[PDB]
Amino acid sequence: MLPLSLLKTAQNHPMLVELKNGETYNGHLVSCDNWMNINLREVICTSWRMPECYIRGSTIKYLRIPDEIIDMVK
Amino acid sequence: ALENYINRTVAVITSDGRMIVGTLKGFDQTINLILDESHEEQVVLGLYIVRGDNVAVIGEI
Amino acid sequence: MLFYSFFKSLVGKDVVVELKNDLSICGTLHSVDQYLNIKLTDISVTDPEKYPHMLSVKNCFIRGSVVRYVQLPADEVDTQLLQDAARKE
Amino acid sequence: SQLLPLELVDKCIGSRIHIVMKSDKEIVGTLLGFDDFVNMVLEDVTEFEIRRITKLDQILLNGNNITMLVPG
Amino acid sequence: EPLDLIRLSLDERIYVKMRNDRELRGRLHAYDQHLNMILGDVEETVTTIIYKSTKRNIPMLFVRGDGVVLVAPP
Amino acid sequence: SILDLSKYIDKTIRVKFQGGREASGILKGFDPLLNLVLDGTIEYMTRQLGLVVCRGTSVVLICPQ
Amino acid sequence: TPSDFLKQIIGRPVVVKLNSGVDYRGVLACLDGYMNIALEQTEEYVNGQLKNKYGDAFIRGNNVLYISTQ
Repeated sequence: MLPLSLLKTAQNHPMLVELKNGETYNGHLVSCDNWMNINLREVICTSWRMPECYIRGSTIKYLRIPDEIIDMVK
Repeated sequence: ALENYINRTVAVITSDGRMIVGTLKGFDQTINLILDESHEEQVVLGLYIVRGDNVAVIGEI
Repeated sequence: MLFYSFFKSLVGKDVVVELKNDLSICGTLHSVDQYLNIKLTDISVTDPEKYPHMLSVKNCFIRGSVVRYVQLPADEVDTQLLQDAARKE
Repeated sequence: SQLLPLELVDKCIGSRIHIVMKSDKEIVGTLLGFDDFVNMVLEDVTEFEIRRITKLDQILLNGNNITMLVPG
Repeated sequence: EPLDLIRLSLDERIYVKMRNDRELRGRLHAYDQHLNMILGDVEETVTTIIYKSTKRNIPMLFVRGDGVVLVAPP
Repeated sequence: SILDLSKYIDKTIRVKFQGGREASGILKGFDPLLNLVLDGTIEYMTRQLGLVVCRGTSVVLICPQ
Repeated sequence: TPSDFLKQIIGRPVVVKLNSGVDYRGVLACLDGYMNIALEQTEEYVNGQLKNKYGDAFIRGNNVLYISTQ
């Protein structure tokens, strides 16, 4: 299945986003759109604990998913 | 089209010259690849999402 | 929309492709798309040093956005056609 | 009640503005006008790397590389 | 209009500047709005820091437009 | 939009910008394109500006403060 | 308001500056919606040093940072 769909249903899961910047972001996923803009809760960012974060899609390199993923969406 | 590559193992070269080996599971029109059992040799993850921006090159192995 | 047409006229031809990251790959053009993505069959090494880390794999999907040059032979291409079609756009 | 950003740029027209690129460059001059893409017309603009040039007349500054706008 | 004044030089030697200090000279065969290019009998010079390397491609190199900076004549 | 910026307004936010810029300010206004209006803007590159407008198209990340 | 500008200054002498810092002084032949420019102008402002003199030139619109008159 498509990346976008996967995210769309991975709402509420935990994941680890790499930025183009070199920044790691550990959070639980709250919202996704078609540009792959993300909102995450319960966030920790590594060069800092935050409530919520927003990430533009164009600045993501790659997303580490929890291994649960396939069974949780599907 | 990357269709002939679904569920097969692949070589992936990123624009920064890095190299991955994985199972290609999903892919969109923007070349967002959905990946499984990935390795950069140390295993990076069981499931991972990768941006089309980062993809230079896909190879079927 | 023109360069798509052109590449379609290049299928089953041997070409050398140079990507931005200093990677160089010879092969047979098997497919072409709207983004000018390329699919090569029978991957091979043109140069000793640039050539990336492969071997057994014989087929590649190359993202269009990552190509700098495509190398072609005067025989593969009708110039006059090209010219008047370019004028046409 | 919400303050729209384009409205904020609109009122700084005919004022002095600092335009801060995504790079280490900056331009200060009179804001003459702007479009929806936030391309920008400056007048008599000082160009800085953070003084490169004194411009005289009108500059179209490509909205593409603009990061921050600062009235004053 | 700037893209038409390029039709102007078809079959006419051209000089092309690309990102990364490379320069091409060749005969214009084709171009697109993206300023994609086909050239023939073309020599490329790469300046790497100072030395300059050369590369010849007489038959017909295609060039992806996004790397292109300047298109003039030698 | 996926982020409801309405809560943030009158709140201090931390925005990363494409090109290695940090900005911290008070969210005064915003749009659907994600352009912002910030107050008491300090740009970490310490750099102090005032009431600024931030182009949404280079808006790379946004947290609270 | 920017279009009016593009049409106002055509045939005037302009500096066009690219993303890389290079600058091109010449006469504005035309310009489209994608910021493409028709220039055929010198590449050196003066003090730093003139790098090229070319009669006719095309400047790719993605690369342009600005178009300014003197």
